[PDB]
Amino acid sequence: IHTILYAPNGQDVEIKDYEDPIRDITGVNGRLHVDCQYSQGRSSATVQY
Amino acid sequence: SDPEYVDTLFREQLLEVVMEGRELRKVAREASNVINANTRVGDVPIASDEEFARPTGQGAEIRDDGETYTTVAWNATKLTEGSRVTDEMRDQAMVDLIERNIQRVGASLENGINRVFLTELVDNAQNNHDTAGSNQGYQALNSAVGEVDKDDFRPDTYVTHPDYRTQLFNDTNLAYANRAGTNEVLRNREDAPIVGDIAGLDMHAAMSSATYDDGTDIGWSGGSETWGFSSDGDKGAVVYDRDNIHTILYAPNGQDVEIKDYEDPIRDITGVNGRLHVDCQYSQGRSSATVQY
Amino acid sequence: ASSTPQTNVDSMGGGQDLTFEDLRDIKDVRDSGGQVAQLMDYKALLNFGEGCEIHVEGDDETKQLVDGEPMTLSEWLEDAFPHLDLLVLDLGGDALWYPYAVGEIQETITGEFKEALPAEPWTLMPESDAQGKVQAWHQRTKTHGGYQTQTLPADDLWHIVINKASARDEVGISEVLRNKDEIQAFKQNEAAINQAIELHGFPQRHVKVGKEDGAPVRDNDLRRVRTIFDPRTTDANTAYFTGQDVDVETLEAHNFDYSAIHEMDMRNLTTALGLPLEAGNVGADGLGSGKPAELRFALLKLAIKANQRSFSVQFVERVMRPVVRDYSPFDHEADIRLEINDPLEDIGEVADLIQQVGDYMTNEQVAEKLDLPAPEDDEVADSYRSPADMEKDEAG
Amino acid sequence: LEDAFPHLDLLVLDLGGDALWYPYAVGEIQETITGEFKEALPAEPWTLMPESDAQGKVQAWHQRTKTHGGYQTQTLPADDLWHIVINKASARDEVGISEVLRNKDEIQAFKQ
Amino acid sequence: ATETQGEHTFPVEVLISGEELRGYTAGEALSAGEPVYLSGDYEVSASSADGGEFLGVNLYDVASGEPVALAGDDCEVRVEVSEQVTANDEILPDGLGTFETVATSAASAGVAIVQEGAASGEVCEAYIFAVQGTTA
Amino acid sequence: ATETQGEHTFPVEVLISGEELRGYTAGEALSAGEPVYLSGDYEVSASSADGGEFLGVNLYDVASGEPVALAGDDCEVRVEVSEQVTANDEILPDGLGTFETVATSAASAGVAIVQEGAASGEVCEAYIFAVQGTTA
Amino acid sequence: MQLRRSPGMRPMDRDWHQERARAREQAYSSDLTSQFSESEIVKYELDTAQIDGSDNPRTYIWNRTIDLFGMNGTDVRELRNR
Ligand SMILES: [K+]
Ligand SMILES: [K+]
Ligand SMILES: [Mg+2]
Ligand SMILES: [Mg+2]
Ligand SMILES: [Mg+2]
Ligand SMILES: [Mg+2]
Ligand SMILES: [Mg+2]
Ligand SMILES: [Mg+2]
Ligand SMILES: [Mg+2]
Ligand SMILES: [Mg+2]
Repeated sequence: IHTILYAPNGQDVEIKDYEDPIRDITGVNGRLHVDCQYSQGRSSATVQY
Repeated sequence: SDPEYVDTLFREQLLEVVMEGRELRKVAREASNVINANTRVGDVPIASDEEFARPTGQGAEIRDDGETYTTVAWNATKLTEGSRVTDEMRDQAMVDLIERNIQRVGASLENGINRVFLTELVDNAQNNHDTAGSNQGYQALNSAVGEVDKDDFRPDTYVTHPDYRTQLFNDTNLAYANRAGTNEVLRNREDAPIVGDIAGLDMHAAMSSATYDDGTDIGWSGGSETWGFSSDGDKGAVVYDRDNIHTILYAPNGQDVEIKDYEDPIRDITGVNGRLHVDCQYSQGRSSATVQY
Repeated sequence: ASSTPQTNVDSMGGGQDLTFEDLRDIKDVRDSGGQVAQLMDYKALLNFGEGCEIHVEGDDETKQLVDGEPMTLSEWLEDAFPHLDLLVLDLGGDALWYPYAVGEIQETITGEFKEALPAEPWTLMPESDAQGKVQAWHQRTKTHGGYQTQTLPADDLWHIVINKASARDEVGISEVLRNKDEIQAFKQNEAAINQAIELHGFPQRHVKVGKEDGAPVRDNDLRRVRTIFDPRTTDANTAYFTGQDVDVETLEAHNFDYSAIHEMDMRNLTTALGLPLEAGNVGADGLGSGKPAELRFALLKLAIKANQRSFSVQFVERVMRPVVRDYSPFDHEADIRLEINDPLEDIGEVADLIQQVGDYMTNEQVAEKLDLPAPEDDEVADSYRSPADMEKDEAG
Repeated sequence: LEDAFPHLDLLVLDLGGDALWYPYAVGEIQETITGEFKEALPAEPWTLMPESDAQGKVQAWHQRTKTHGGYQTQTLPADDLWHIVINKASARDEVGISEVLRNKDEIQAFKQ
Repeated sequence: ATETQGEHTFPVEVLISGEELRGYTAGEALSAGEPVYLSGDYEVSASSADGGEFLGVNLYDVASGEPVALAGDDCEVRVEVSEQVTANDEILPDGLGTFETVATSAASAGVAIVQEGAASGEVCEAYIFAVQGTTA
Repeated sequence: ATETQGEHTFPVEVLISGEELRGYTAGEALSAGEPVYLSGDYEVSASSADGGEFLGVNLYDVASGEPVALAGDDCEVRVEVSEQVTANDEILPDGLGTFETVATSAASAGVAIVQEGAASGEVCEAYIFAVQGTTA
Repeated sequence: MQLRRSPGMRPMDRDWHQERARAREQAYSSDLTSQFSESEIVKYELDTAQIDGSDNPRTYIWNRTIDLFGMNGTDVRELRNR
């Protein structure tokens, strides 16, 4: 089971802290692109109630 | 940078100066008690007035009349001034536009402090001396000191309009060296040491005319009085205790005015912005008297 | 005669003067790297990178018990400033970049001398009196994106000016600001060459489709032709087959002499900054040898001497003497001198000189020229025959 | 003399350099508070110009300088100033020539 | 307006997105999330009902005469509604500190579009797209 | 639009706040502060007297065929009004290079709202909130 | 915000000075419409430059058809009695 992470620059979560000098505000933003896929879904079993 | 025109030697060059505009008088930091606040809102605690001890019978219970307290709140308002220019202007300007806009923004914040200070000082003084024309010179200053002394406070400072200064320096008490004990007012006018040492006051703070908030300026809602000394009912000087009027300055970074130059991340604009927060509050408004025309 | 200046000086900024914005321009030129920064870095290394030596005249006459132990003033100063080579290089570099180097004296908690500690020169600028002496220092610093600001008295700071406008000038000149236009002209032409190489330095394929005066070809048609001749999926030995109405034209690489423009730019900048052309990795035919070489290396060495003496005098007079006065048992009026070493002295040329005329030099003078400790025995130090000759003579 | 003029190598380069740029180098003599010799003090040569009599000798110096309040102006006697001229017009010239003003056209042609 | 988590009540962030935040003087005491309109020269007061009175929403609580920050057009905002609202409803000031739908009001055009629906008295999420002033 | 200080006349800075500025071609000569509208492909001309002709205000004086910087909606501007105006009034291009109120015009919807009142022939401050074109 | 073309900024533009200097030096009369583009008249505010041909050197330089005496190219404002 593969958690596929993508970042256009760097390698992981982008967290940006910036200040807007027009409004006197610090913004803190973050992003990541993520997908998750089995390579072999046969390699797992759910337990069902 | 890429200047479109080169500068040749021996000053055969273009005439490369800017003449200044009108500059307003800045005094509030010297003419009041300055509080550098830790918070943008806050309180100054005020103790109640002195009383008289109570006549009482022998062996009777002594009544309580303990000290009691209130506060004056400060609630500082962000004064701001900003400017934005395209990068083509910065490159092609006759002089440094960033330097000029920095100086303009700094001056606009100082003028802001002085407006807040003068408007509080004039509007909330609890005493008044009405000259009704007549003896408007030294006698008005002495009388205004009398009005504050009659409330059991002692003033030490006065703030003055240009029209009031003009009347005062025509006063025979000050204009004649015989009567003043010095010719300093006749020679050096407002720069005379006696002008800052008169009627028991030990500081003179000379204001501009435009400083008081008429409410004609954009973003400002006016004070209750007319600042001036030209016409019936104008208030043209305030005589007061400097330790009893507080200018509260708050800034989230450092102690004072914050100027930020910045470039727009998208559009080839550069700007400069200034912030400061200020409030002004009498601790004791009874310590102050206006002089009225 | 007078005991105060009766001649006035230009003073107190009544535009066309220094600002903290210009100080941060200098900071930006220094920290943005590349060729301009490396040239001014070489200028610092030539002037100050060869290290220093502290001299006192009559040093033996100073010999005193300092703290239960004997020292001379030279020995005390070498302990007061252990790493003076690094300080000289830092301050000397700063005083070339900026109008001044500037800093504090500091003390241990016990109050003994700690160090002379420089302050960041882009943060500070002076206020003078009318007679042009510095009375206060105004400091502004970025904290949390704004200029937190203070003022200091000129009492306990010190400052050094290599590039004076006049011998009375306590404010000085930045060689960066002096040559601001030459620096900008260099960076402009450098950017121009880099862009011109990308556009014009390489051939580019131009496929032209359709017959002249024939049927027109639309964008969606050119898309399919693009996939055939795509440079990104082409390989070195790809071959093409076409009808007559497809032309594989070429935008040639278009010749221009970027090497000559680089050489010209480097000549302009190096000469403006007072360096020889050779410091910019550029050579010239008529200049590499003979009297044409000897002149330019003479000029460079003279420029270094002038900067070194200007620095040495101020550092002794405005750092070392105050430190001797305030933290030392010695007389601060002593004949202290700070030598700064010659960066281009050939020891093999000095050896040739000693071999030729050593018969006229005391052994101490030889040891001084040859950069050695002077001999231990005063008579051998003072004498003119070599100590190896005195040893063989004494053995004989 | 070596103790009176300890930094003469610097003073010579400053004055000599000034006397190549400007028509003259010029300066004061100064005394310690006690009245012993302090230094020969160079003045800013672009601020000073000489007034001379009919025999060609300098009698006074006229100075003007920038201040916060604009230009300040004053006149000083030739008694307590001294001056040096490298570029004389004639052996009797005591005002001299600026090599820079003399070559103004050549300098402007180079710049152009 | 308020969010609950366990026993706790938290204030909601009125602003979801946008940079169109502007400064005015308050003409009266105002509460975060109230719609406001120009009562005077750079002075704003709480909007009355049925249109013609909207410049933006008040971003934080203020007393009369204090400077106030306001979110205008191009801002996504969390605002209280006086009736049930659904996505794609146009809404405008209710005259009661709330918003209501254009459909319920006497007006024919809104100032914000509801992006997430909400019940009466709840907080909806909406995007501000128009001001309204005195047209006569 | 101009301000007097002693002997001097100063031009007013047209744009108070905003980032919504764009480049067009002048379809005719225009003066700083004039309202303009689309008159050809990326070409702007001075707005006529009622609705349906407004994209923004011209920021600097131009001859015909020159590139024009324009301030659009989401901008606050200093603009001359041809009649007396008050805060909250919606205003509209006047056809004379000035603005006037929606109330005075033949139209019923404005393009900017007055934040700071002014007399006839005088500079108000206003926020541009809308554009108008050919609806038929 | 201010742009280099915006009316309050023109006096700070080096190019506005330099082009007004050119316009004064190249004109022969105050009739701008004949001598300059509408773009130049607007961009450089040429209505307000004191353009009249009095600063153009060709107003004063002699340019006769036949030149026996080397009179051509002499400028009257450089003579002894000027
Ligand atoms: K209703
Ligand atoms: K009409
Ligand atoms: Mg409180
Ligand atoms: Mg009892
Ligand atoms: Mg009581
Ligand atoms: Mg009373
Ligand atoms: Mg005087
Ligand atoms: Mg066909
Ligand atoms: Mg957005
Ligand atoms: Mg905005």
